[PDB]
Amino acid sequence: LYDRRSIFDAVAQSNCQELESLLPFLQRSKKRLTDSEFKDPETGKTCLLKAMLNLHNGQNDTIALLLDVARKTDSLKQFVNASYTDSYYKGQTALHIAIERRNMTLVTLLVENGADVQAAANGDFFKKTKGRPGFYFGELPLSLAACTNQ
Amino acid sequence: QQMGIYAVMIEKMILRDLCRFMFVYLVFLFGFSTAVVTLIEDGKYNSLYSTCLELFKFTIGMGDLEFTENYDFKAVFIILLLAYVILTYILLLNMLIALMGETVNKIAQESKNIWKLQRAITILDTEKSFLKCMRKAXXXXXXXXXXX
Repeated sequence: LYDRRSIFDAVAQSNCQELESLLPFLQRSKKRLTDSEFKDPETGKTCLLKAMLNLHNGQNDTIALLLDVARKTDSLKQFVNASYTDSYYKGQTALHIAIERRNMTLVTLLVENGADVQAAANGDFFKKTKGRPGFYFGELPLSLAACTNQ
Repeated sequence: QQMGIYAVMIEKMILRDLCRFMFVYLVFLFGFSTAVVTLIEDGKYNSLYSTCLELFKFTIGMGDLEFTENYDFKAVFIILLLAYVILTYILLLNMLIALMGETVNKIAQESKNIWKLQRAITILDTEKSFLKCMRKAXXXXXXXXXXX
């Protein structure tokens, strides 16, 4: 069995083992990696997104496994494309983060598993400082990738 | 900020520049005024203070030039007054302006520091001098330079 907490901890330390029994779990319960219960109820963060924050050397293969699991249930598209919902990071996707981190490899990977390239990150974190701040590029992956000189 | 920085210049200007011009001005005015009192027998321009006040007007812009008739050897009195004006009204007043121009150039960055200091002292005191009433007591600065 797996609750939200269980996976998020596994992800935090790049553990691909504690997620050995993962796929077969939501096969029995037919639960989806995308269920309401597998996201933070106030931000909309998913395990893939936790993984995106918990990088070590711009690397995490909990990602590769996490994606793999989502296709086997074909949560695939809406999984890789889930966005933040809090006023701060609203509309931020994993692809936004990969770029923010200047990580070709993870941009490449996300685009190949079908990240929406037109997804607008539009929360207060992506507009001019309250100061909050900060910082605006606006919104769309291309725009980001240019404004950060990439 | 605009007015406060300006006030610093007035204070800076006053003591050093104004103070320096004042000494020489008192010295010149005193000497010449004494020379004049000796010169005049009668008519109330004899009194040192009275002559001195008449001598001051030259500096104000109200100088009378030949204020008093009742002096002897008249050409000398005029010579005394012309010399006082040349060295003292023109040479000094115009000099004071140039020297003021100097204090101003040197100060301004310094006078911004002084203004900054003055706000700090006023603020620090009110909180201490504000009863040390409940008040804040984390600093961070929003930053964004690349450098990336």
